[PDB]
Parts: sequence; structure tokens; C-alpha cells
Amino acid sequence: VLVQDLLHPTAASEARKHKLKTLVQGPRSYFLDVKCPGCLNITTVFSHAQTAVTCESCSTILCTPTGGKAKLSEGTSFRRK
Amino acid sequence: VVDPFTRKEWFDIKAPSTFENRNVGKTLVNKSTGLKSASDALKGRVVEVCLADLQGSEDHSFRKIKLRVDEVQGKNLLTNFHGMDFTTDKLRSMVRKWQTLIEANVTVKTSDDYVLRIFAIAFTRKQANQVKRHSYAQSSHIRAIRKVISEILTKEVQGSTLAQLTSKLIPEVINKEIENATKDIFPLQNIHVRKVKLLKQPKFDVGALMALHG
Amino acid sequence: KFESRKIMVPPHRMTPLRNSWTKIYPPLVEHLKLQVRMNLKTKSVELRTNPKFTTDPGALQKGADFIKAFTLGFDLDDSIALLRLDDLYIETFEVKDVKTLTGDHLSRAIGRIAGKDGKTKFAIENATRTRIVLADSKIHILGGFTHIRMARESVVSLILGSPPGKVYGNLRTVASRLKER
Amino acid sequence: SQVFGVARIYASFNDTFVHVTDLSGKETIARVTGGMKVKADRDESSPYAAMLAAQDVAAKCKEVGITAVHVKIRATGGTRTKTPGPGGQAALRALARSGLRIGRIEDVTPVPSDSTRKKGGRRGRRL
Amino acid sequence: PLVFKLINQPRPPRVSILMFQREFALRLLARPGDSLYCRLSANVQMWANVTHIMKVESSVVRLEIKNPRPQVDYNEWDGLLRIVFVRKNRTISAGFKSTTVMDILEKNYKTFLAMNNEMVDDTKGSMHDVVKEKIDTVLKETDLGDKRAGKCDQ
RNA sequence: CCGUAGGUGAACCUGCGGAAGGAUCAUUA
RNA sequence: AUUCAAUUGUCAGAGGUGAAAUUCUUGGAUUUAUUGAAGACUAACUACUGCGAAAGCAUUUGCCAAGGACGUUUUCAUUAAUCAAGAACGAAAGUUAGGGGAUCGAAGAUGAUCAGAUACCGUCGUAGUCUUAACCAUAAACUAUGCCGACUAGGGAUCGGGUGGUGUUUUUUUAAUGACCCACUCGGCACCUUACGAGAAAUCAAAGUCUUUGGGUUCUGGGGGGAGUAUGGUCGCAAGG
Ligand SMILES: [Mg+2]
Ligand SMILES: [Mg+2]
Ligand SMILES: [Mg+2]
Ligand SMILES: [Mg+2]
Ligand SMILES: [Zn+2]
Repeated sequence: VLVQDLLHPTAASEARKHKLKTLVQGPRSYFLDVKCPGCLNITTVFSHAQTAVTCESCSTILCTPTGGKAKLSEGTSFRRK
Repeated sequence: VVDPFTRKEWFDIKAPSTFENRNVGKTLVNKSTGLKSASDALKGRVVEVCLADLQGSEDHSFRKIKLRVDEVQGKNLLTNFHGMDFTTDKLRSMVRKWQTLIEANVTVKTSDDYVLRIFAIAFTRKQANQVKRHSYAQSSHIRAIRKVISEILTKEVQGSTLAQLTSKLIPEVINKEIENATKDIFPLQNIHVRKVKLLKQPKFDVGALMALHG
Repeated sequence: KFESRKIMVPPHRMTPLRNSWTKIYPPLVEHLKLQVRMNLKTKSVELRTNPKFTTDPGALQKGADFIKAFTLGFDLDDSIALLRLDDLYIETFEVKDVKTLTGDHLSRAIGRIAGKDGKTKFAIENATRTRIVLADSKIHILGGFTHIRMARESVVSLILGSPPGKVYGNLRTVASRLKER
Repeated sequence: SQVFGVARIYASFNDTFVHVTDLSGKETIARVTGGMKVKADRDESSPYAAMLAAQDVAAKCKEVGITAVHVKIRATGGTRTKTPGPGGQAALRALARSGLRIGRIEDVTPVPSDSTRKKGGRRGRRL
Repeated sequence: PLVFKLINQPRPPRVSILMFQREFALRLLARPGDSLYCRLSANVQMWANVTHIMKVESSVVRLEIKNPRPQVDYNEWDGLLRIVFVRKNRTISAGFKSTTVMDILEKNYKTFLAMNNEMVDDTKGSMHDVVKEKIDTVLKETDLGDKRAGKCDQ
């Protein structure tokens, strides 16, 4: 371990470490585009959404705050970004 | 000078009709001169026997059962339920140095107007896949299991009377209800109610006790 | 005219039970003429007798005493001494019963009864005709009353925190008028 | 078949009690101390006194006719020790040796949940 | 009790020459503001005139019983100085209501009122009366109570 | 030994709470 | 559990002991059994550990506010780090005035004994131990190691949180979780090997990055006694700091 690249690490081992200990600090979060089937509309929800986000028309709790990640509703589709 | 063995009179006790082997125990009274004094002498007598010897099973299944005498039938004695316990060496072997012990207690009034106290003990298992040399539980887990044991014990003793309590003590139905009702919370092992106290005795009946004998 | 006793198997000693059980049972079955049945599931050993055995009622108590001895850490040569003699009995005692100790005080008391390479333990088995097994909080000494009584005086010297040199001096004093008589 | 007795062995450091009655503690049948069987004060709790005392208890139980017996053994309990002394063990050896039938052997020692202060103080009590 | 044997005998002698231990000789010659002060200091200092000669460790001390003996009863004075000298560092009010001191003192008081025939009330001391509070009233009535045992004189 | 309190003492003992600046053998997972 | 009270049975002891001895037992002692009352205490589960600034903290349940850690494609933008003065807490024992006072128990009352292996032993036992209101401010208050910040080794673990698994188990019919396993990840309690380096050495992931001597800051020591003494000041009812 006398010599190794601190400029170009291998990307398998690079996102393997902590959120704040990378070479440039990046989040490990994402955004979820959720479709409840009852009203059929796009709602962009944070992956660690820490509040009870309802839908704007139906009173369906899309996600509940459970610690790290917000668990999505059952029978409900999602997409990245 | 005078020998009490010349004076004393050999008596006999019998179980109620809940249990199988009725023919257990042979008691003794110093004097048969005062029959009221003999009756009050046998009223406070509490006979502790093993449950397995009371049930005739050859394996001594570590449960002592202690029984109170009430009524006289011609040198034969009616005996009533008073309480249950284990042997102390069972508790000495039974406590493990690498698991979490749960004690649950509930204050009980029964359907037949008894006042009772039930102490149940639960534990933490190893699963079949463990690597950990110790299996402790968090305090909210322990509070949840103690809530569940209090609810199961409370509804179980409220839905039944003394004969059904004795009839559910012997085949371990209560801890089976614990095992499948707490399997959603934590894996639990070696569950038994340890010890049974009577606290209040009601107004004294006659026909219910011979119905328990019948 | 059968008789069976029930006894408990510790978890810490069931692996030397299955290691040296082949040396455990045939001396008592041959010389002492008993019957043994296991229950490996329920940690129980069935010591039973039969009218087809010899009439000896006290050796059933002796056999329960051998398995009570083996319950508490004891090897097989002390079982041979318990076979041959009758004055030899068993004892437990607690560290907290002499002095209220906690944690590292308990550890230093266990170190004082143990010693460097078990040498004060060696000095207390050889000079007193006693045999020493240390538990976590239990002390165990076999033997007769004149032997175990001076073992009591030594161990309540030592667990009180007296230095082991005074233990050695008092030990050879009581051993000196032990073998003198 | 037979009649079982309810036996008590109380094992202090300085005597032994072999004390038996029938069921539920009705009226005491045999009653010995360590002091009555050997008049030497150094030998109150000797196993010789224990076996001779339990032999006399066994003779009392034989003349009243009780053959089976159930025994529990104990120490003082409480702030003092938990398991019985060897005088109780020699008493067990004597009652098994006597030819009397034995029913059950357990350890009803009165065990505290949480004790009070013992009679030694901070430093210690034994020598 | 070494000086008690020569403090109350009939026909008291002329002088008293004797050797004792030196620290008791400090107790017979102790000032009232000392930690060496005791009950026996008061006992000699108004029943037996005493001074130190011939230091020997041991000490010689010389005693003389006052032939005009002052009319003080030894039993009550000895008992009160005992129950305020055992609690030397404590005060005097709460020290009397102890556990069994607060039985024997009103036993002494009931024998003290046996020839007085004072009516013992149902008020009797747990709130404001003779087992609890009139003791505090009569120690307020004298030079004691708040001034400790290492400050009160004869 | 330390802290506190007390009887004292030619030294010193005792009550309560701490520390090792004091020596882990054997056994098992 | 202990102590005491009531009821119960029975007969020469119980108690304590290097040893004996005192104590109380025909009004039946110790002990056995049925109850009751009191106050402390929270064993075994208990470590391969947890929390709190420290002292300290182990029954269950409810309420009251607080705290660490983690998650955060939230919010403020230097608001920070260390600390004379000053302030809060501070084990045990002690002090005032109350309640309680079961056990233990410095004082005291009592017995002893018999030898220079030797008084540790016993029995009553007051204070106290427990709590409330207010003081007191000391300990071997110890990791005998100031606090913040960066770097210089890994790995077996574990506690709290999080991420992922066509991983396991729990079935009801597949899930969901709960528990378990694996690969991590922060943040704690600890372990084992080294030596690059330190030290006088024992030993040390800090006691290293210090003669190649400077990241910021607070306190203390200058041979051993005299002596935490004299004296002055200061707080405290005092003991005392
Ligand atoms: Mg030093
Ligand atoms: Mg300052
Ligand atoms: Mg200091
Ligand atoms: Mg100097
Ligand atoms: Zn919707």
C-alpha cells in the first residue's frame, strides 16, 4: 500500500465507502416518481421523505417516515429521478 | 410419660376430580376428642406434592403442587387447590447466563370470584442460523412481550374458572398460546407460568367443592 | 423394589461427559452394580436399581453423590477416592458470603484463591488432602471434616484478602500438626 | 401402597436437625439435635452424630411404621449460605443406608429475592 | 470507674496518691472547650479537687474529696451527662428522642411525677407535649440545647 | 491504604463508602 | 428474605465459637405449619455489556421534560476551541429540624478465656443506616493519563442507527414485517499482534508525529523534611474546607 491512486479510485470501491468520505462528497439519495393507481398522476417524492406526504387529490399516504428511507405504499409503482 | 403414638389417629386425604390419581397422601391428627378442634386443625393444612406423582407419570416433571384441606368425610378428607410452584433446583438450572429473562406479572380477579396472582417467565432463543454467542433483546422488545403476556394471561384467566385453569395448566396450552402469539415479536423458549398464589378466599361454599370432588 | 433418582447435567460439563463417559460408567456398573440411563435431551441421568441387583441401599446415595460430584467440576480420581472411602463429602460456598465484593474485587479474590499458575491452589490440595475446583463465584472442596475444616480456615483467610504468604505459613503450621498426629 | 413422610434436614455449621412429620406439617413425629447424641461440644455437627441421630430418627419412623419418606434439605438461607453442609449429606447417607424408602429429594432453602445486610460488617465475618 | 471507686465512699481519706494511665489523667484535667473533655472531668471538677504531680507512659495524679460535698444527686446528673456525652458532637434537642432513650427518659419522668401526681394528657408528646416538645421547652429554659457538650459549664 | 466518624492509645481498634498502589489455576464455547 | 406478633405440634436443648463461656428455654426454647405487620432491598438473569458531565445508575406500569447516535439533493452562516472571576452538581461518613426506625451497628453495657499461632468472638445495642426541608464540599472522586483538531496499523468482535441481498426462518396462499445470516457503513465500550516511533524501563494507536525540537489553549512541579504546620484572609451552626 505504498502507492495507489487517490485521484482515480475504482468505482466499485468508491461508492462502497461513507457518504462524506468520498473524493467529492456526494449524496446517496434519489427521488421517486410515484404513481398511485387511483388518480394517475406524477408525484415526485424524496427517497428519505421524512413527513407523511399525501397525494394532492386522494388522501392516500404515499410514504411514511421510517428512519433512513421512506417506505412506499403497497401496490404502488415508482421510478428513479 | 404418655406416648402420643398411642393417642394419635391415622387419617387420609383425596384429590379433587380434576386430576387422575386421587389416592395420594395420608395425614394425621393428634386428638379425636374435640372434633371441632380436629376440623380446625385440618382446615389450615396445606399438602405439597409433585404434580407428576399426582399424575402418575414416571418422569418427575419438576412441578410441585400444593393443596389445602377443607372438609371431612369419615377419616377421609376433601382437599382443594391452593397453589403451584417449581422446585428451586429447576430455577437454578433453568436460568442461562447468555439470554434475556422476562418476568411478567398480572393482578387477577377470576370469574369464580377468586383473587389470584400469575407469574410467567419467557426467554430469548437461539435460532437455527445463529453465529452470535449471546442473544439479547432490546428493551422495547421486552416491553412488547410483557404487554403480550399480560394480555394473554388476563383474557385466559377471565374466560375460565378454577377447574379450567387446572385443566389448562397440565397440557401447557397457555404457553403454546404465548409461543404462537409472540412469534411475530421475538423467538421465545422455555415458557411456563412459574407460580400460583391465592390471595382472597370468598364466602365458603359446600356444593361447589363436592362438585369439584365429584 | 426398584428406586430411581433424577439429577441435572450442567451444560459446561456435558462435553467431558461425552468425552470420558466410557471411563465413567463400567467401574460403577461392575464394582458397584447399578443401572444408568441417559436423557441427553432433558439434561437428566437415571440412576436406577433392581432386586436383580445386589441389596445395597447406601450405594445408590453414593452413586447420586458421584454424579453430584461430577456436576460440580470434579474429576475421576476423586471419584475413585469416593468409591474407596466414606468420610469424603462435598461443599459449595460463595465469594459474597465472606465479604461483599464487586467486579474487579471479585476478580482479584478469584485470582487470590487461584494464584500464579495455580500454585496456592496446589499448596492447598497437597498439604490438606483436599481437592480444589474454582467456579465463577463458587468454591468446591472435597474431603473429611478435619481436612476440610482447616481448608475452611485457609480459604476464609484467603478470600478475606490476607496475603498468600501468611496463608502458606498457617498452611504448613496446620499441615505440620496434621501429619504430626 | 406405603406411607410417605415429610422430612426436613437443617444444616448449620454447628449442628444438624433431622426432623420429620407427616403431610402438611400436622404434628412432629421424630425430633433430634446434634447436641443430644454426642455430649462433646466440639462434635455437635459431626457426621458420626449426624448418622447416629438419623439412625435414631429412622428407628422412630420404623416403630411408628412409616417406610417411604420425602425429604427437602436446606441451609439457614437468607444472608447466610444457600446449599446445606456435609452433615446434611451424611444424614442423607444415613437415611438411605437405614433401609427406609425415599420418595423425593429437593432443596427447599428459603432464598431471598433481595437480601438485607449480613452480620459481619464491611470487612468480613469468618476469621 | 477507676476514679469512681474513690469519689463516693464513706469516711473519705486525707490524700490519695496513685499511678494511672496518662490519658485518663488528661481527662480529669481537661478544659471544657476540649475534645479531651468528658463526663468524668465534670465529676472531678465539682466533686474531687485534682492536680497533676510526678509525671512518669503513666501519670501520678492527686485527689481530694471535698468534705463539704455539694448537694447534687449523682444519679440524675450522671445520667444526663452520659446521654449528652455519648452524643458529644451532636446537639441536645433531637438526641433525646432517640428510640429507647425516648422510653427510659419518660419512665424516669413518670417515676419523677409518681410523688407529684401530674396528669399525663392525651396530648403527650408527638406534636406539642412532654415526650417530644416540653423537653425542648425546658432545654430552652436553661443554658443547654443549642450550646453543645464541649461548651456547657457546671 | 484513602475519605469521614467514634472509643481511645505505650501502641491502636471499630462503623460506612471507595482503590489495587494485590497473584487467573483448571474447565468450556 | 430478615425481625416481631397471633395460632399450631413436640420434647432437652438452642446460641455461638482455635476452643469453651455467657444469652433463654415446662409460662414448651430452636425448629415445623397457617396468617399478619414493619421498613430497607432490587440476587440469580449480569457480561464477551448500556446510559449519564461526574458522583452514580438494575422490579413492573403510567406521566413529565431531557440526551447521545444515525438518516437528511432540510435550516443559520463563523455563531468556534480552551478557560482566572463567578456559578450548578458532587459517593460515603458528618450537621440542623421532622417522619420512620425491619436488618446492620463505631459509643456504652456485658461476658470471657488461655496462651504467648492469638484476640479477631458473643449478646443487647444508642447514634446512624431510610425519607423530607436545609447544610456540609472531602475520597485510592483512578483510565493514578487536561480539552479541542489532523495524520500514522490491521483484524475478531460487540452495543445504537442506516444501506443492500432473485439470503434464511417465521405461513396463510404468496407477501408484509419480527428474528437470524452475509457485505458494508458511521458513532461508543473493550481486545490481540507488532514498531515505523516513544520511554529509564515496565510498557504505549497514544505515553507516537520532540535536538530534524513550534496545530490552539487551561492548570500544576523545581532535592527531602520542617508542614498542609505557624499566621493572615475567606465560607460554614460546628466538625471543618
Ligand atoms: Mg507512590
Ligand atoms: Mg477557577
Ligand atoms: Mg482533593
Ligand atoms: Mg523544598
Ligand atoms: Zn393519488
